Amino acid sequence: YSYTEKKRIRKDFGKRPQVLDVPYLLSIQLDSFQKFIEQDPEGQYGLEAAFRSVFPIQSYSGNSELQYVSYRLGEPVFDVQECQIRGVTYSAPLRVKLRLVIYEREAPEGTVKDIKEQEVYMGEIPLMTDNGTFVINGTERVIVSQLHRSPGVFFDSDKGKTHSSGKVLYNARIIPYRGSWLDFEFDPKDNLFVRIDRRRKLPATIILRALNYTTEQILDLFFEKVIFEIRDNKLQMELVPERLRGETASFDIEANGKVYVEKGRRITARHIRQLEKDDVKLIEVPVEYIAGKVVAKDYIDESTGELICAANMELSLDLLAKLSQSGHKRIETLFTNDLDHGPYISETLRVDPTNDRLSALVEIYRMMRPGEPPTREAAESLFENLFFSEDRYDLSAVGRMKFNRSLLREEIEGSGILSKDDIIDVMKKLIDIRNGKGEVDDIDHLGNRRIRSVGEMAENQFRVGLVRVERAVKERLSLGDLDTLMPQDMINAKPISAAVKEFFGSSQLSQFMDQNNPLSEITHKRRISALGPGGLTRERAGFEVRDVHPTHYGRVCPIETPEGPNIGLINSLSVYAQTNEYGFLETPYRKVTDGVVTDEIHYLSAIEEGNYVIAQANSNLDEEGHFVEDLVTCRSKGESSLFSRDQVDYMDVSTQQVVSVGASLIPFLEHDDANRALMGANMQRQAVPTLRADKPLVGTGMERAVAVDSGVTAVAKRGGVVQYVDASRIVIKVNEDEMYPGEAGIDIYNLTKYTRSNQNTCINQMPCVSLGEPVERGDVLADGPSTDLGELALGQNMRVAFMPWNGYNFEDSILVSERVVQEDRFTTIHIQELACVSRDTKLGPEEITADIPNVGEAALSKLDESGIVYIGAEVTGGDILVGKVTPKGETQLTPEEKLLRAIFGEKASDVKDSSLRVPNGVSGTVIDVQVFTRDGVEKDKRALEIEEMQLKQAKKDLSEELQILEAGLFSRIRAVLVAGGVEAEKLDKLPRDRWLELGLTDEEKQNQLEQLAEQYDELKHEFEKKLEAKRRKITQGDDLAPGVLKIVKVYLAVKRRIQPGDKMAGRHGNKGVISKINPIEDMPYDENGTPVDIVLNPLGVPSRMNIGQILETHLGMAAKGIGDKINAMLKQQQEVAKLREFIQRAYDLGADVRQKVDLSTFSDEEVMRLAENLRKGMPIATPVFDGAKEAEIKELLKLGDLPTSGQIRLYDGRTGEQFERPVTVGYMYMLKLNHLVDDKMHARSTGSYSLVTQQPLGGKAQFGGQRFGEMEVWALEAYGAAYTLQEMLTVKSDDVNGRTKMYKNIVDGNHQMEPGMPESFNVLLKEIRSLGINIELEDE
Amino acid sequence: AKPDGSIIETPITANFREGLNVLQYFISTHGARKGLADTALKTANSGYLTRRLVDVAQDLVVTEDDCGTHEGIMMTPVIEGGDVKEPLRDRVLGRVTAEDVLKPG
Amino acid sequence: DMIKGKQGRFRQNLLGKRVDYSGRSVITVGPYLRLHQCGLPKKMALELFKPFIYGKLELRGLATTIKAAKKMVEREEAVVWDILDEVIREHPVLLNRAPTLHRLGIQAFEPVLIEGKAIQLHPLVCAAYNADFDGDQMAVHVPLTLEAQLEARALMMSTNNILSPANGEPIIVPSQDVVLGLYYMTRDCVNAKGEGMVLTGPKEAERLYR
DNA sequence: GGGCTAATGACGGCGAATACCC
DNA sequence: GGGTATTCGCCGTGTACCTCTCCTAGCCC
RNA sequence: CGGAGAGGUA
Repeated sequence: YSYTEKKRIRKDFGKRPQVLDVPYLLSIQLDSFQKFIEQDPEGQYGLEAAFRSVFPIQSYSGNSELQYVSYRLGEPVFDVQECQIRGVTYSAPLRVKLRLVIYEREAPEGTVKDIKEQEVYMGEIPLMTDNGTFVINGTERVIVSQLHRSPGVFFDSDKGKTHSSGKVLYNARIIPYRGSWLDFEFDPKDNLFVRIDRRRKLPATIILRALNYTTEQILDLFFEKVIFEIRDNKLQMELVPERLRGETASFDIEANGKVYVEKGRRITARHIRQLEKDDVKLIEVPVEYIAGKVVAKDYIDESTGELICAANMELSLDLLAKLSQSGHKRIETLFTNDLDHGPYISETLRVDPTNDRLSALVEIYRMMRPGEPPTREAAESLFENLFFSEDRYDLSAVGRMKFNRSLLREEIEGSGILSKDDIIDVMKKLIDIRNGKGEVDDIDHLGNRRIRSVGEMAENQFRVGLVRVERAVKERLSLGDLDTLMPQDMINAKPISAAVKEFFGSSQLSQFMDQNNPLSEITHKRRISALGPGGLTRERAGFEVRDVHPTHYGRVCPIETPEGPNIGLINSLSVYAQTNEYGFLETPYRKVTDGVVTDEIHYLSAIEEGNYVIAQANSNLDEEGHFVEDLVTCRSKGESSLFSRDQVDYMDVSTQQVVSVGASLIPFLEHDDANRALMGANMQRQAVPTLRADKPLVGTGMERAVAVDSGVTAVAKRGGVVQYVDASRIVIKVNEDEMYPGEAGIDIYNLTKYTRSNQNTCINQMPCVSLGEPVERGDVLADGPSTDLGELALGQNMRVAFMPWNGYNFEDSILVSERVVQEDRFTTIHIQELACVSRDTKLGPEEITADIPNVGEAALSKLDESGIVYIGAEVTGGDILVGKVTPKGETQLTPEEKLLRAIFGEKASDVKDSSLRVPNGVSGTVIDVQVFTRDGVEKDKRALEIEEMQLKQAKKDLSEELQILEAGLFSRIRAVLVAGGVEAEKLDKLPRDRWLELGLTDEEKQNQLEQLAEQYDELKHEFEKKLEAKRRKITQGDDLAPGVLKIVKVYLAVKRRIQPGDKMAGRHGNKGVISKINPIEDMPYDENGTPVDIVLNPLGVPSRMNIGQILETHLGMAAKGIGDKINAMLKQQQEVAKLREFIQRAYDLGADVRQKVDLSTFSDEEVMRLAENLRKGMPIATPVFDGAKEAEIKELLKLGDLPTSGQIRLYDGRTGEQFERPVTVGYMYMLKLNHLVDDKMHARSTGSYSLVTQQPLGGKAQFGGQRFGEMEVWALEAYGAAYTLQEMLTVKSDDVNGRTKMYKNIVDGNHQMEPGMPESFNVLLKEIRSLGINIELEDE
Repeated sequence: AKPDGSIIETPITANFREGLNVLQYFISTHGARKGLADTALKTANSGYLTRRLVDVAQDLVVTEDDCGTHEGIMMTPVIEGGDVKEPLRDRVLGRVTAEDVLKPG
Repeated sequence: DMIKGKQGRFRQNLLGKRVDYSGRSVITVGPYLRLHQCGLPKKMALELFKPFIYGKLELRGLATTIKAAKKMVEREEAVVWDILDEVIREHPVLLNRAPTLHRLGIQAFEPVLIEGKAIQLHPLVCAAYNADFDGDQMAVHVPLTLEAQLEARALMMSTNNILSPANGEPIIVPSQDVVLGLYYMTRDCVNAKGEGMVLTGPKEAERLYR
């Protein structure tokens, strides 16, 4: 039980207890990076594996080797919060023990010298925060996990190759973790063609020729031998009964001396069975059948050894006679069949234009590299490097495992490089798949797709940096001295650090974290992007990969994916899914021993899942672990089916493990269409945090898990009693049993207050505790944004009526009461960040100051003498925030400028204005000013002030620590000084720090006084040096790009209120645009007279297939009724026990419901706290597929003394008359999306224009005109809209002369046009002429 | 439909007014995903196709009232399969006759 | 590479060929609008029709120079509101959906000034726009010369486009809400208040129901 | 400091250049 | 012989908006 | 207002 849970119990209608609790929902990121960065005792994923693969380094000559020993992660110079507020990366320095060893020169192996460069600095790697994000440029970025084809053997099907012959072909692709791909594809002629990477096709056996294989060896390896014995007449053949399953009877198949199968017949299973039961060894066959076969190897004479028969050529009567007369008895011919093993390799050899290693290598080198006259040694080196060097072709452990699994080997490991045996195995099983013995592998199967989390990508790009630095060191070791020189001298920080920074900052999977909700965070970190390097591309289409899979179940959310043109590629991980040890997605399943479904779990991988049969979380469990239904719904390969309760092998751990966190939050998900619920889950992530967070009346129960597991929640690191509560700080007096040895005193939690998260949205943490409240580790000390009492608070509960009020709510449009605006709810704080960079130019360094050339004093009135606006000033667009100035290169005045300055009295300055002005169209209050000044730049007043506030905060924290430590020390010294003679009086009469000036009789007490005095002095120096270190951290210069002196970031807070037009949507996919704010009286009212806050279109339900919102309404109306009924009980100040049975009955309502009972809480205080938190409705937890039934909602309505049918007859407050039937009224949870009409509106008439063209574009002070594309040009062309095109393309868009003339005409008081010559066509004309292609005008 | 477009053996035995089983909702998700991906893909393809069609026929404008051509096209009520699928009236409606039609007999 | 374009040569009409005197906003429903009318935000009308406001202010003597007109429009006083009423009273504007699949995807309306921050679209016309008030966002384009206004009113006004140009038959049609209201009206029962009595015309029919 | 200064997990279509049985 | 029948490149990729980064650097003078 | 990459929207 949790203390924060006691303050507000959320009623759950779940009927099966959660067997497996929801794990940490950001476990993927933390696990990946901890596997990356931790020490390794053996070669495994992480920096150790990369170093062991790249090191040791051997020079060209001199036997000078650079050997790795160990690495440690240097302690980061800054912590996460100060990294963010300083705008610098949060990175851990990497240092490595290296030894440069120079061996004997020259003699048998033996060292001469060894020099140790310990802890060499080669760069800092960004470090993952406890949340699971990375700070790169002062902002939190997330490395989105990637889904990619796992390295290994993939047998896919090539389709569409008909060529008037149809037939689907086959392809075997070899994927290494690093290196060149291998391709064995088929052709309509059943000839195997090999491609390295996507290079042009070659015959299959050519690599076998490159692999030192003769035609005899190639034929022996793949095809089966058939025996021809030189005996009798027309020769006999050793019959194989299992050799006629596909062959046709072209010869007299005899048994026991008599022909069983005649010529021209189709050999059936009956014939095969008869030949098996006859056990005939050899059969006489006609010599024509012998001639049709192909010999598997060369045959020469026995006397002179002259070749008479050779492999890869067919047999003939002349050849048979020649071998018979030369002397032979055993002829080894090839086996051919058009259904099973066929002459695919034989025809490949026949088509193969090379017959020896050198020519094959030459051709391979040529088709690798066009031109480049080839030598044998170069081709040999290239072929060995691309496939047999452990520095250019590695499969890695997962690649080797999948490679063996695809080829059906018992091994789980092996060499990272390709081998001859592996290639011949790929040949054999690809031939088998052509024969029909094998099966094509799925391409989107989650067992054939793998997760590259942050660790794998980081170590891959880091190994790339290691390869670059190893190239550099190999060059330098041979170029320079072979004698002593420290390894720190030739390892540059630029390559590795540059590669790592490029990965973490500018990759296509290193995304800015979508941070407007804890749900947004937790979905972004759990995202699975099939895009990225090594995976898909957005323009795939893709219909196969976009589609959900049967194994896509329970690993990634099927109803969570963007609606844009990347659906089915960007998934979100399921609630319980996690990455395997190799990178596959595994989902927990409860093991079913015989019938009992035990609580033990197994994380079944995608492949392992298919083998077993999985029962559903539905069909509840009675008694210990037996299903209620004898026939239970299960899934064996992805398809629903009925299976016996004694035939199951696994069952779903929970009913929420098939959806993402975003999808699991939707209540009554089993009552919405998958399309509409998918849309609603998509809009949940776009909800902007409301002004005051408030619990949803109808939730799922994942609200608490999402709030806690997200980093926006101030969670008590150590339990204790809250010593000090503040809007900015939480000081916890830690319990004595959680103390470290010695003393550590208090635990401090500084609160994030009003900070631009990532989306110009405010995130602040709300202290939900009070003084003296006992808290324990793991509870919510402060509620994060969009979180109330530790529960997710994405939107707000609102009163809703479902009826078409006067057509102001027409499609999904939404009617808002004026009371919504009265409550100042669905109101948001938006914090925009504006950065002004004072740079050092070649004309002079820019300065930040209040002195701005030729400006009014009104703008500077809010500017301090430091040049930065006050914190708290209300500012609008166009005013100055940061007073930047730039040294003017020269003072040149146009005579027109002189004329203007003479009239208007303008001044002349040698420095030009470049100050950061507020964007035209935004306003607000300055809430945070961040000053970034690197070392070597003098601090100014504002920087000193912000440093002073930071120093005061740190000093206050360390001073409270000092106070508790010195309080303990003074207590013990006073206790000692009381002993050896009572002296308790004078200590009370003197300051508590003056007890160190009081002597005592020489005893052990005096020695204790002396040692405690030196302890006091040591604590004083400890505080002094901690303060000094913090002062150094806050005072030291921060990292800036070259050339810029200072960076001043200003945060502006806008209080955006909801208004007609904002996109406001519900949980279920219910959408809408705010229609208009009609007065509260115009809104309808019920019998009690309560107006309705929100009116939704009832017409959106019978089509968009989301009636869960309707249920959300009814279950809302009950819940708020329970909130209202007790609220009246609060107003009468009734006795505590009455509230007690009321709440107990409210929570006890339901059948087979797990919520437990009171009194387990405190009799009075906790009951009162619960009632006070329950006066505004009672939270209801509704598991998505285990939620409340209709009967439960009706019961809760009845307990609320409200219409059990869920409809109360409203009175139309507009005119004041009831309707012919009651309407559906209740409380529904509405989300205010980040699609504000304020941010979406724009228009313009005249403003900015490009410097290459006169099209209107530029910034957001006045954004350019809207893009009237060719589609709308055709739309006008369909009408007789002919002039309108000419104005909207020539005079309103391009013709600058036309623009000026038409503006002058409209201003002059008429609407007339000049035809004009658009500048866009002039640009096209000029650049056509730029290529030596003439354009001219046929002058009229 | 399930992936590859075939119909699942067991249909959605329930509806929105009662609890959808986990497998039932997952199966409906395949149809929803296929529909949404299909809408996106057909949106792209239809944009490109109407682009092509505007390109080919941009120059087509009616410029003469009469041309005096006695050639034309035959209109019949389309009977494809074994039943009429569009009556003669609609296709003939709005057209201009090429020859003076007669009565059947 | 920038001779070649996708789709089409860039700066001629796509991409992108933007145009002045244009805007964009989310759309709300206005069920009080006549079929030839649209509800356009007051701020949007102000900063779209700015040259018209300048000309009218200088013609009426309310301003002496373009700078005075700029000051007057930025102050947003009540004086310029009457000027904007004058310039908007007959002047129509085109509403336009970003995915335009047919000519009815762009249509001219008479802009009716509304307080608020979003454009109001006629409920009957959304079917023509293939626009559903689910967060969809519309654009506005202002004809400037006389020829443009006349041509929009004659051809692209929604009253002139009541018939589909693809197959005949009308495209503007009561869709769901007015449909439900009408169907509710015209239903009949077997027994209710005021049954089996005789009335003269709809007058006392309205009297008796209401 | 600086003035030169240097891949496929796309897919479908299609024209050009050879490729291959009868 | 000739007509497929491949193999070798070229090419096409809805619409429009919002937000966000992130921007020739190596180097021998 | 020179150009890429990402997300979301319709």
